[PDB]
Amino acid sequence: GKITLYEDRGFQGRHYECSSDHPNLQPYLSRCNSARVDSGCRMLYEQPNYSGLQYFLRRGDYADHQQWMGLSDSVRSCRLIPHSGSHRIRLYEREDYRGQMIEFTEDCSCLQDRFRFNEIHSLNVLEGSWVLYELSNYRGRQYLLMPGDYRRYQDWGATNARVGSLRRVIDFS
Repeated sequence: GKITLYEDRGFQGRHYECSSDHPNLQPYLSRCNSARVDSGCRMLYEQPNYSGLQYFLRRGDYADHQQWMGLSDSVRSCRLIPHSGSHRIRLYEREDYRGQMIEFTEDCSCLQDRFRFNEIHSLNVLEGSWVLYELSNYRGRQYLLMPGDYRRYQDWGATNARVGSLRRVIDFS
């Protein structure tokens, strides 16, 4: 579904509508302080080409960048996160799919209660899209994880391997 991004808060000012991924919004927004997500979850990125801080958005009207927990009004690229009927993800202790491992099909608010490691060094997203969080309780930096192979933590754009919680990307009905 469509997302409309607005330069000013409260859905005011210069705006830009897009139906899918966009690697560089710099030409259409110099800043972003509000957004309307019609349907279909989005990940917003502070920097072009899907880097910088990431923020997860389900459908809804966001009148201020703080409504998506944005630390700033920089939105320079965006992904449409594909809907999925099921979710499956394998997490490994070590790089390149080695060490202790654990597989999830549901959300988990404290990874360490279930898996005695503070870090995840590789993972395989078998079905669905997920959001991984630096800390437990869905706190800290956010990382979008779509289907695919992730042999080291850099492959999900993180600067370290800390992971404390994870959630399946599911839009409201």
